[PDB]
Amino acid sequence: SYDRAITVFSPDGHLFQVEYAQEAVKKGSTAVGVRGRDIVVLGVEKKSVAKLQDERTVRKICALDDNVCMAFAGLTADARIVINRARVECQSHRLTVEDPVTVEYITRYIASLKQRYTQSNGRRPFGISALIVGFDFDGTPRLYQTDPSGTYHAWKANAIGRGAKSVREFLEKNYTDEAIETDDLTIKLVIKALLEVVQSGGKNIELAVMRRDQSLKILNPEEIEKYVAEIEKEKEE
Amino acid sequence: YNGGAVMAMKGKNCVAIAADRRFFQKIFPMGDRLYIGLAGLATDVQTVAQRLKFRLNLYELKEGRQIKPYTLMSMVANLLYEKRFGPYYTEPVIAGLDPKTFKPFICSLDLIGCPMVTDDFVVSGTCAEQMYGMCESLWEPNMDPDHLFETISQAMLNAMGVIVHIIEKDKITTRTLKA
Amino acid sequence: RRYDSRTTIFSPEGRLYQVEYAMEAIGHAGTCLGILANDGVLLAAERRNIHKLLDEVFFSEKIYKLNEDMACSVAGITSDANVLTNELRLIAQRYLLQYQEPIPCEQLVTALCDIKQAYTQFGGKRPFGVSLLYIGWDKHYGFQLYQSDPSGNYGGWKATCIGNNSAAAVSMLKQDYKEGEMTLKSALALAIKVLNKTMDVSKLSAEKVEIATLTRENGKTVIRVLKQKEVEQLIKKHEEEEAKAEREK
Amino acid sequence: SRGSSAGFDRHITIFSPEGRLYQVEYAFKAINQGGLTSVAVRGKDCAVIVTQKKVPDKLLDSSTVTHLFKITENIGCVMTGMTADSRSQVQRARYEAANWKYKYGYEIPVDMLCKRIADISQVYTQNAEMRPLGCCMILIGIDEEQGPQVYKCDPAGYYCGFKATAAGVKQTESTSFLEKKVKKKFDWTFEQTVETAITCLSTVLSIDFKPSEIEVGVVTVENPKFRILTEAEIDAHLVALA
Amino acid sequence: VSVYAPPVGGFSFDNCRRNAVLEADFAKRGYKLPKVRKTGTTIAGVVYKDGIVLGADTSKIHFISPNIYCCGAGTAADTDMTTQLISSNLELHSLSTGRLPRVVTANRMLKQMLFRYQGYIGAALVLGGVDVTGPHLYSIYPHGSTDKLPYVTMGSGSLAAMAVFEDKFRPDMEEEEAKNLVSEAIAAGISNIDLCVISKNKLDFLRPYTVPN
Amino acid sequence: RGYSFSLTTFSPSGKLVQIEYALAAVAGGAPSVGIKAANGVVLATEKKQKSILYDERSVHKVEPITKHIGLVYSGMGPDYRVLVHRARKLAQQYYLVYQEPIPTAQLVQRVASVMQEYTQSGGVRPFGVSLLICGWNEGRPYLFQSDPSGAYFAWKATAMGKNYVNGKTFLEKRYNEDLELEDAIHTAILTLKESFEGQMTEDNIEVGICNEAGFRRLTPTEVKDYLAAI
Amino acid sequence: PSHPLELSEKNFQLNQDKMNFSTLRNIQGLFAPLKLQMEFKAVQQVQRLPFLSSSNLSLDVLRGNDETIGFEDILNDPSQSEVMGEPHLMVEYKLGLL
Repeated sequence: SYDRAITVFSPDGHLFQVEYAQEAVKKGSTAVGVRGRDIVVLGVEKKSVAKLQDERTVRKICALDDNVCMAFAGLTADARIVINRARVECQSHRLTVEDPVTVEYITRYIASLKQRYTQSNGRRPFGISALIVGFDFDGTPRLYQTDPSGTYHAWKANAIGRGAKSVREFLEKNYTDEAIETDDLTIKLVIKALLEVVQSGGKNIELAVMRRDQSLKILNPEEIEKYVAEIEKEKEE
Repeated sequence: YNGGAVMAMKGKNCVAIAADRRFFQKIFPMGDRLYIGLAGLATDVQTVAQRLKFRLNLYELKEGRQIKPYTLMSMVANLLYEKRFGPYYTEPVIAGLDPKTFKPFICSLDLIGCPMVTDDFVVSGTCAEQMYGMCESLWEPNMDPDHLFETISQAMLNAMGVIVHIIEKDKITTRTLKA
Repeated sequence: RRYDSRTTIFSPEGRLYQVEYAMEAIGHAGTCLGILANDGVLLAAERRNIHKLLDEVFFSEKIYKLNEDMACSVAGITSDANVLTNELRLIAQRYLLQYQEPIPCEQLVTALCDIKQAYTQFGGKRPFGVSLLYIGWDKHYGFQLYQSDPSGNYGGWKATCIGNNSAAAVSMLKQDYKEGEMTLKSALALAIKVLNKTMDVSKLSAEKVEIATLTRENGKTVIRVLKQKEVEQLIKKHEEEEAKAEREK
Repeated sequence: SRGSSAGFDRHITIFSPEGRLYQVEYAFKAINQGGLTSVAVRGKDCAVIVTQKKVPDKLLDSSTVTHLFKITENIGCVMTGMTADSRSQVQRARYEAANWKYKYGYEIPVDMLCKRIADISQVYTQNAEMRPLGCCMILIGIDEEQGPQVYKCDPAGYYCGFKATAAGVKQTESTSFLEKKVKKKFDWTFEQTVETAITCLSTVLSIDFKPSEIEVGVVTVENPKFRILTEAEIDAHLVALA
Repeated sequence: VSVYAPPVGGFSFDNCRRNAVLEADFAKRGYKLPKVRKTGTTIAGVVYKDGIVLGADTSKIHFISPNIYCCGAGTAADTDMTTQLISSNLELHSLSTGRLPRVVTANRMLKQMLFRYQGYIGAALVLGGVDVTGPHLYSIYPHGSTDKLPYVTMGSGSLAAMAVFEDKFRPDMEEEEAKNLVSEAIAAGISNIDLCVISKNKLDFLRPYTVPN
Repeated sequence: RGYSFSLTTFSPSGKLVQIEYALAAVAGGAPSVGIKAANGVVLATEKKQKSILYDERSVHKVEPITKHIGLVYSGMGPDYRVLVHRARKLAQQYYLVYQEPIPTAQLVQRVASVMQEYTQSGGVRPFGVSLLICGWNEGRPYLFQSDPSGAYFAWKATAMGKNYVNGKTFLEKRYNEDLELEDAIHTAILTLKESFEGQMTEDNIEVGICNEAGFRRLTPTEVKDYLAAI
Repeated sequence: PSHPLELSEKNFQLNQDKMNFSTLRNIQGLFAPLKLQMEFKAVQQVQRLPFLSSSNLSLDVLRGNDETIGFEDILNDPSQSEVMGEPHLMVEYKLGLL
């Protein structure tokens, strides 16, 4: 018991409803983020590609501002509200202070918004988790993660959704200072991490790339196929 | 600041509405055979014209039928009477044909929306007294569209070009005129 | 079950049973169909209020006009559908007043889906048991077709179906839909065939089906509801073509 | 606050499989808790209300025990059911009559007062916080263009106008007796109406009355003011009847 | 308030400051602005034996109920709006009650509604009707004051008409004599003359109320 | 059974049971019929106060809304009264705003919108009534019905209340489109007589009609004359 | 402020309620305004979410405004509002979280 209300403590100090809200996250598509030397890369698995579906309306990578982008895993309808709120808050803070917003600032805002909904029995938490990545004003790449409970952390490489255990196990041993030397190497590392849990070739991969003083760019299927072919050739060699 | 001058005259199965031009919009269409003219402050004219379309579109979507000139008059009067203590500076003029009967209708309102339905002609602006005598002198009943156009053009000219809309059962004629 | 009493409780495996039940409520309604073509969009529905003593007023019973460029069709609870359609019209008029330009279809759908999602998160409220299909045209992407769920989810399709026998209709459309080479006539023929194979009636009749079409002519969008004569002609053509195909064996 | 109680007869806002409101039905059985019966009869130019007086303890001050109330100078009332609920409803009726007079500039009619009370009572049956009152109201008055009036409202929010009605424990027997009498005749003088009411109560209860066991209140066309009879007048009527 | 608060209906006070600046600015630059329509012609009323006679010159005689009529002077829009609102309220009251309304109810409604707005709605009214009690005549002022009198006059030719009444008014007259007196008093102030006659013999207070055409 | 007590709870099959129970409450009321003729509409119902101790001009079940609109109900009277008052206020508001009498369809839509709200919030109860509304607009008659859930339909002829399936069966075979008002009244009274459970009199039924002249409630003398005629 | 009538028109129901409560307390006692306030709160606690228009039927019946039409009912229709905020923000504002 002790799990039928949001604000009831277990006899050993557990809030079980907030923990159940993470089982929804653990059932979404895999998302991987890697922080490079002068580049940041995101990647999301594509699941159940219907024949009569439009792919433009089911994208899981969004641009919060000119230098911040995000990927999510969990309930699809809950992410839209958070994305819109963050988009509005970025411009509000730009009005308040002239300088562009900070990745840590927007992550803290998102975390506080998520935490606000775990305080009363009249509302339910957000069943999503996010990977916020971007560049700072000075030019230092950053990467963050947010939990449904309202906690955030800073990472060098991470994964969410199903298969996160295996993807993180792969990344812990394949993430060195040599694999992040170049943008091509970082993209290859992200694709290799995705390919561990994704079958049916590289046709179920969505990639996003952001560089310094540039905007978010989404790679083409032809470019993804070229990278996959290069990786396969190198592995065969 | 000059304001403007809007006029409307009634003929035989046809109506005419006219406004002056110098060489902002003052006449807006509200239907297939329904027009409204406004004179006064430009900001208030634009605000009223934009707020009337909101209500008209919602009404036509919910009701499922074309609006009548009398109902448009009532809606304009309600919209003007709200904000009675600080008013818009507009003087609407309405002219059009009945969508199902094809009967002429002209009307005039004041600052806060007191209607006035007239059988022969209506005049709005800051020179109503100057144009009232001309309208009374040059108007005769049962006028063909060409005669109506000529007499309304003369009435506008005897008191800087004009624009005249002639509304018929099956056509609308727009003519820009200069003295 | 101890986890399906309200919308504000999670199951141990992370599910929302009240939302699932609301989505299950849609399967009791009539069939609604939508097809996207090269020069128009289509909407076909099934009449459920069939009775000798019922009267015929309004223009349609399941197809509504939202603005000059969009139309929708509902399946579920009529009382909730009325509120949803009124809110859609209000949102479209508000955008038109704000920007002096018509609202895009995806923006309208997202605006309604936010409202639909807000009712599944705050306690003491019952989610809407309605699904909708949207058709329209805009200057950014052209002809479009969307769908919505009681949970607040939407997506863009080329051909889809909601209501009774939705799975069978979707399977048939997927099997016999061509992408990139469809016209309005072929779309109408496919819709007639799918409706005939979907409705559990031995012989299809023109008094239990309504069809609407959207197209562009001379820089204007035209939305019209087909007549019983045209529906009868389409049904007769389909029947004679089926007889010909059977005989040529 | 507390929350609703599960069951088909334990909350006010829950329907049963046959569409009945058992909590509303249970409020009609609280009227019989007191154990008294009321009778109201309308005459040609008068209206009479008769109720039952019971003082069991000898230490009570009998001057403070009553069930006849004065709402307005021209409107009388009799209450059956729970005492505190009856008194609270009398206070609310007085407040509503004052509001009507202030807003409209003339005195409220009996039917309008009854309709307002019933409208207030209807709200309590649709919200999950309030509860219905276990009492029923009967009002009499004189209309300047219509004549005598007799009205009654129920805990469910239903009201109607009658020629003769009853409430309490023996309501059905009183109704049958009054139906027979009205079928036989309906045009009565002032003396015949009060005798009819007293005879109805005596016959139904199978009892011979003393002037200290009943209460009588009347209105008349000649004297529209509500009046409460005294023991001497009640005894005179009883002696004339016997 | 805030953008996060729900909207409410009623009057709007958004253009007050801008108009306050603009009117003075145009005054000290020499330009004209639109104004409001006003009426100030003579209106009168007389209580005769069994009814009310209302007169006005040229319609300015408004409709309140099948037994009550009104006349107004001042801003036309204000009189129209007040009359329409009071007529709708009285129709609702009659539908709820089932009998024809009373003159005192209309007088009280008009008094309270005119007093609520502190005289910013300019409407002076003459009210008359016939009840189950009898004929009554009132006079209401824009600030919310009322007088119950046997004869009243308002408008431009008030002095002459009041003199005519004070010279030639007697109680318990006839219909023709009252009409002639009202017409003479109206003409003493100056078009044509419009008369409204409410009679007790043409009203039935016993039948149930029905919505008039 | 666990989903039979709450109003805001969906059944695992996707059903709302309290609305069904409100409809069951409606189905247990007094019978009422309505027939749309070629030039008018007739509404009939059976009285509740079947006694000599009832004042005739005190409470009525057939009420007018505007000069051209009237309605009858089947269910709970207290719930009917407040809806009648709200409908009257809405009609007056529409007339004040648009300077034109309200059409029947708009009034039905507004009343249904009011009724729908009480089926989606906790701590309240749905209305236990169903309404029949008749009107005359643009030279043609109308007839509508409204459920406790907030849904409305347009009918040519219908019955509701106690024993309404057999009433609809009778109406199906006894109805003709090109029918006058008097024969429509006869058919309505016969349909009501089918399941009266008693002996009809001009003092325990109510009849109202609507035509070009407007809505009007019939007097007992006319009802007695019609009953004698049939 | 801008007009003498703005503040008076904004706060009218509150002043009317205060006057009625004071008169009732002076005439009858402390219990009647208490009961009236509790009924008002109970019937007002149930309604639609703030971004949709409600009807307020029971509250109007309790207050007595079910047979009266004012200028708030025919001018500037709140149901057909020309501006509206986001649903979640409005709901959070009503709860006092903002």
